[PDB]
Amino acid sequence: HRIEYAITNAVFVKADELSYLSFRVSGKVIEVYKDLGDYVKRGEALAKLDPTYYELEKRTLEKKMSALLEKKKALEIKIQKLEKGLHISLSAKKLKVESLKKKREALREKLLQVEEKIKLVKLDWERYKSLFQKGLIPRRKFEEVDTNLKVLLHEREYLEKSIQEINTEIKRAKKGIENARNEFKTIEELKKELSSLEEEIKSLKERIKTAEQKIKDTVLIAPFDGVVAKRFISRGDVVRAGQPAFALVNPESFYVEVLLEETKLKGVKVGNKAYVRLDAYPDILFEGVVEEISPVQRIPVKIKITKGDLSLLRVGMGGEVEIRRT
Ligand SMILES: [Mg+2]
Repeated sequence: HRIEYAITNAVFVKADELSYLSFRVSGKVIEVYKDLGDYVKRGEALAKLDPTYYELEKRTLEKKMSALLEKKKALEIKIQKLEKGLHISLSAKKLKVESLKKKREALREKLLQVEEKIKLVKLDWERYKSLFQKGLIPRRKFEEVDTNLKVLLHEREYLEKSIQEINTEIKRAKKGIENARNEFKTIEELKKELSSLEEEIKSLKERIKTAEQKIKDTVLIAPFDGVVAKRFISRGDVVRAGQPAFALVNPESFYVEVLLEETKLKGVKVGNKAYVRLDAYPDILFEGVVEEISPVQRIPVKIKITKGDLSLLRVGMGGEVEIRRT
């Protein structure tokens, strides 16, 4: 027909790089949104699994979650009720030490004044004694001093027994303070449990987060723009994680493969123009160059596409092809 053009009807649309899609979890397919031949946009849902199980699993965890928030606050009350069972309780024993210590400092000063007087009257006593021995004073004057000294002396150790008695009671109130140091130590023992509870919560929020992933993974969405080259699954099939559900072809992957009789290969060569008419698309002329030639006896020639709507091609399409001789 034309010696400028090798013409052939042995043409196959093929795909170099396709990708297999899978669910990241296992389950029962319940819906198929896309089929063999569909063009799909990155993000589209292709198919969906029954999620009830993964949703139960999540909510089984949300039960146990609120059952650990009904303990966290249960003994956040308990530990803040023992924390005020010692604050108003210690501030009271503190004032009855700051009240005994002032009541004591009142005595220790009246005791000092009395000890002042006793110092003087002791001297008078010594003197008046010596003067009575020598006949230089009446006895009336010396015993007068003597019984004054007796008064001061037993109004003294009245003050000082009234001191060692207000000092043992103080020491007792001060031991009672040490008991509350064992109180807060048992509170901190109760507190080594609160942080081990919100540590069981920290890891539960994580198990939840992971369950919500499994639930989200029940919808198979498309990782890139492409056309569905194969569909391996049907409604009601049980699939496994990572098991192929579709094959997706990157439209840039498409090429035409031509099986050329060796005879009509005369002037054909890598780089040469080529022209493809697929039966599926009468009103479109795909266009390309000869990418490579492999070493009734036909030779496979690979054609790279350079003009025409790639999103329209399907693996397996036939038609007619003209290659330019040189
Ligand atoms: Mg034809």
